[PDB]
Amino acid sequence: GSAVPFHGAHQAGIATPVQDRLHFAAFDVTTEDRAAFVALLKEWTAAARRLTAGHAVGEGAYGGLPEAPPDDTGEALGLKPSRLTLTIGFGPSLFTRFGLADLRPEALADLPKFPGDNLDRARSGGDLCVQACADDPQVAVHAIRNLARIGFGKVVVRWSQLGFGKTSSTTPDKQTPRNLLGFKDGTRNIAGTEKDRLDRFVWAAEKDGTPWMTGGSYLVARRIRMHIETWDRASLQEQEDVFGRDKGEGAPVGKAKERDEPFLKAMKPDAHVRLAHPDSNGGATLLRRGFSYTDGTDGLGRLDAGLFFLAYQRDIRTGFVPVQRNLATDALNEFIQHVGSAVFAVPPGVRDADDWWGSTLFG
Amino acid sequence: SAVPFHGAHQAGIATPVQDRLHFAAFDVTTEDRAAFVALLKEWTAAARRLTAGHAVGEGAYGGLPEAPPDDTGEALGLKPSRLTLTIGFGPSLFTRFGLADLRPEALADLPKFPGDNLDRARSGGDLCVQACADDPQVAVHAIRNLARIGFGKVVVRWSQLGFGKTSSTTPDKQTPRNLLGFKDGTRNIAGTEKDRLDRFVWAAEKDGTPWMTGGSYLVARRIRMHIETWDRASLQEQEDVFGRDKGEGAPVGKAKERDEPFLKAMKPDAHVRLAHPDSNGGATLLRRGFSYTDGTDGLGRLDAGLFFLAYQRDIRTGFVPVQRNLATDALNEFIQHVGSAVFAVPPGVRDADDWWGSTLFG
Ligand code: HEM
Ligand code: HEM
Repeated sequence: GSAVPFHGAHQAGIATPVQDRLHFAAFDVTTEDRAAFVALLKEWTAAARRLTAGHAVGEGAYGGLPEAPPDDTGEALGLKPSRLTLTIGFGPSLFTRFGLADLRPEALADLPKFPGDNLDRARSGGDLCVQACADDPQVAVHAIRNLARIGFGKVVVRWSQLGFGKTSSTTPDKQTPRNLLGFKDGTRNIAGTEKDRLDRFVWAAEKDGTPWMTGGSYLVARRIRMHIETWDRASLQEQEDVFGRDKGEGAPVGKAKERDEPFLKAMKPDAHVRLAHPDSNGGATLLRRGFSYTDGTDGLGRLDAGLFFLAYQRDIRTGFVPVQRNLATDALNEFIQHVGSAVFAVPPGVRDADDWWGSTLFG
Repeated sequence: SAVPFHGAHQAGIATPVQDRLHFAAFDVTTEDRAAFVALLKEWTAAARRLTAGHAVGEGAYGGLPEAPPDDTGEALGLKPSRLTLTIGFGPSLFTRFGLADLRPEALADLPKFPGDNLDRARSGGDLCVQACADDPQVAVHAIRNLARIGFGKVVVRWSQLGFGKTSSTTPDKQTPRNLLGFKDGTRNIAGTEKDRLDRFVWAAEKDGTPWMTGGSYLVARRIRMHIETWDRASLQEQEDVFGRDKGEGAPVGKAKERDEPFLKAMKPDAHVRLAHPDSNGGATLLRRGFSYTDGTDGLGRLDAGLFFLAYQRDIRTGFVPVQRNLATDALNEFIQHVGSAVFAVPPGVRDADDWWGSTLFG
């Protein structure tokens, strides 16, 4: 239930070990006052420092003036930090505001349209995002609820997503979690200890073209519905052939152990792993950081479930875009549908107690 | 680690409250009584496996390559996680299989309550399965696999994910808070309270329905919270709504959470004053609910609330009087009941040969 340090060269919640739970919110900005938006960023940063240490925001959750609404809504009283991280990103639509147009990063690329997509516009996009991850869902929900509340009048929640369980790993020494298709997801990712690979594939560098984003990263989010009925009547072999790994151990086809290296020519040519692997994509590599979701039933007698896919990369054009384009013939396509999308530029870290989210962008 | 599946009573009622919930209501599609009994047996066999952390059937892998796996595999590598699976039978079930005359009188339909705004699509159901565990993926895997075993005979009508505390980092003794920020569960019925369970929770044979002896009756209410309105209320306003203070959760005028309330010190329409047994002719409930958050609604606001569950020996003498007494509750400003269902939760699976519903079906 320990704390993850909030300050750094980088924002936490990226290279950080992946926590069990997610509460992801996309916000739209409803103020045209740049000073008022800067004030909100600083208030949010102050709140995030309290939240990530397990403390109540502002003057607390009780013991103020009886006639005042409490500054903190109280539902995380008595809980631990629970490895809460709070990661902010700026969507491309933000840059149309506050005189920011010339500061939109080129690496913050709008995605192309992909075959098969049915994107819900209402649950897509956003001027900004906050990714809350924690081992306790109440802790994550408290954090989002309180940031939204602080932002009342200046931002609104466009759309949100709860992730009930992780489907990703930045810690290859630890058990790889399974997605709702029953396969381990995150075996060949990027570990938080692999500083060279993080610098190569995840962190923006000044020389890339956008100084304010040095030490930041770029995020793609995709809400991916799973066709659970269709998958569950597939044979074991068909399932394994879809991925290129066996189900129980998660080893590449033909191999004994999960972490043995793929031999891609032994996989079907439309196997997900074969198509996704960096060696199939000119070296393109991602830090995947997604979670499973369920959002009731579909009105047709079935559970509604999926995977909320999150990828961090140094440049959207060299990371998600080439990989996803290469999945055009993926065997997995028969079992999924992308139904939500958004991109964000995730700024560098909050250096110390005097810094604030977005300071390098806004000055 | 694991909670025994077998007993005089189903687990998941009196047994310790786990951190997470996946509750599903099912509608029955078969008209064939024998086919439904066969499903109850297959479900019981699966539940035995699930509650011990094992995959259903022949497993999640290693079978014949050309066969779909019996278990969908998303709980491989996880723990039993104190999973309990509790089945219940809705009033609508009894219109099937010739059962009309074995519907319990204690399984009463709820009246319309003031301020109800019930979504019929997220209300009712022929059956329910309450999956409670500390790991939400364990719960969801159970429901998903039961639904898959059932497909052809039952469908999922509605489902609800929920959460309480996270017990790895939160003391078990500690009362959880709801999303209004108040402690919720201080004055309840405990699993240790064997006599209170017999008085207020378990159906007795003498009550009129022999098949239900050792069972209980369940009321589910999906209760939306008006978070943004609540969060604009003053601290005094919030405490006045409940009759307890927010930080300690002590009754007004008292020092400690567990100090017994003086009801007359609370406002007349305070929640605790209206809900207390002394205000309801002694009517007492076993509350077993969970918070939810589904998302954002369409207007920027938080789709959050309380999935309220109450167990009782008779709906007519438990939930109905208490909820009736909340007609004037100060809390009503901040909540709305948007879903509802009732179930008759049969007695326990006695041993390895028994099956869910055996006392009803014979
Ligand atoms: C519901 C959707 C998806 C499911 C169920 C899924 C499942 C999996 C599984 C089971 C693995 C193998 C274990 C591992 O992580 O190494 C894997 C690998 C991977 N996936 Fe996905 N995936 C999905 C979507 C995507 C998307 C949208 C992308 C990128 C656009 C992606 C990129 C990758 C990458 C890069 C690998 C590692 C390949 C390698 O280097 O060995 N996945 N996926
Ligand atoms: C969102 C809806 C609700 C919230 C936020 C809420 C909150 C609470 C809180 C904070 C308490 C005090 C602590 C405790 O003893 O548990 C309480 C007590 C109680 N509530 Fe509620 N509750 C809600 C709905 C209901 C409903 C629908 C009923 C029953 C029909 C109910 C029955 C009770 C009872 C019987 C008590 C204990 C009273 C006593 O014996 O002292 N509640 N509730």
